[PDB]
Amino acid sequence: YRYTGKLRPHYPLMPTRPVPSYIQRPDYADHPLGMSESEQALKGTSQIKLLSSEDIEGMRLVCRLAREVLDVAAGMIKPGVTTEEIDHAVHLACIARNCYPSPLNYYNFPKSCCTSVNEVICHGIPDRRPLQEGDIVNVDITLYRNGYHGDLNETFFVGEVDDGARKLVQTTYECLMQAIDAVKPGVRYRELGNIIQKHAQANGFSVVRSYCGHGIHKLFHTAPNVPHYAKNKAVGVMKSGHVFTIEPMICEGGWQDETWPDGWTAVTRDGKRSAQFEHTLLVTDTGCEILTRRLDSARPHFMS
Ligand SMILES: N[C@@H](c1ccccc1)P(=O)(O)O
Ligand SMILES: [Co+2]
Ligand SMILES: [Co+2]
Repeated sequence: YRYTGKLRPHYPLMPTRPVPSYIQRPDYADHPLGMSESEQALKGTSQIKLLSSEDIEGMRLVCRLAREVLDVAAGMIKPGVTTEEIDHAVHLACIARNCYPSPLNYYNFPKSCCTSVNEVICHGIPDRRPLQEGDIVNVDITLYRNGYHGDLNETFFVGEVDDGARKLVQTTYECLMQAIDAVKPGVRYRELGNIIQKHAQANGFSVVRSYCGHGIHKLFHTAPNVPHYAKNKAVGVMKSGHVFTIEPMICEGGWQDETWPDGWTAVTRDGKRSAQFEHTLLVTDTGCEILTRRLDSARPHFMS
């Protein structure tokens, strides 16, 4: 395999971390190939769930808990720490909150969160590599609690980084937030990409096409599919009681992605850097509720 950048996986991975039996497990957690029966039973479907008042409370709880765990990860970001060490604390943080780390054995994903460095677009696998000063790193957290999934991510700076790094991360965060700002009932899910790409384009960056935002509640990934690029044909119109993520990945170079031999790690084909931010959103009447927002601080971790 020809790597696209300087990054390399650092093996071996430590043995798969166990989740105590008292933690309620999603269906794929015990399927040999990590397949989710309930998600497959809605494959190809474009209809979107309308969340009941108990659904909403369940989503509000699990998303708040997911934010707490990402905050834990944020606190460990410094040169010298390995992505495996991050993952360990995260796994322990989920358990403490009586939640299952949603990525664990999700279609055989071997870890409890995704750690994506530099040219990794998303789905990086936590490994033995020490974070290096100058790196950018995204931690993607998804928790499972009482039948509901909560999903968010932030890109972080590792010590001091360069101007391009600062620009890429700030612009990515802006794309998300401008997208979130347009969310309200009656809006077409396909419009979000127009907004994201418009801002990415104006700053000289491209927008990944192979990965999309998604509905999320009783399923990890479900309807609607939410592309981050312009002129997409996403099916659906926003409604009060809809819950989905927006998670634009933006790149320094071109938009083309490819996957490592591990079957998960998505990297820019040109080896240039990529950044991502993610929130889970609930559409209300006056707009939307950012379920994965910080409660105790105004800004994302990278600008504070
Ligand atoms: N939370 C991410 C994820 C984690 C593990 C497996 C697949 C996607 P995504 O849905 O934000 O891409
Ligand atoms: Co995520
Ligand atoms: Co997601």
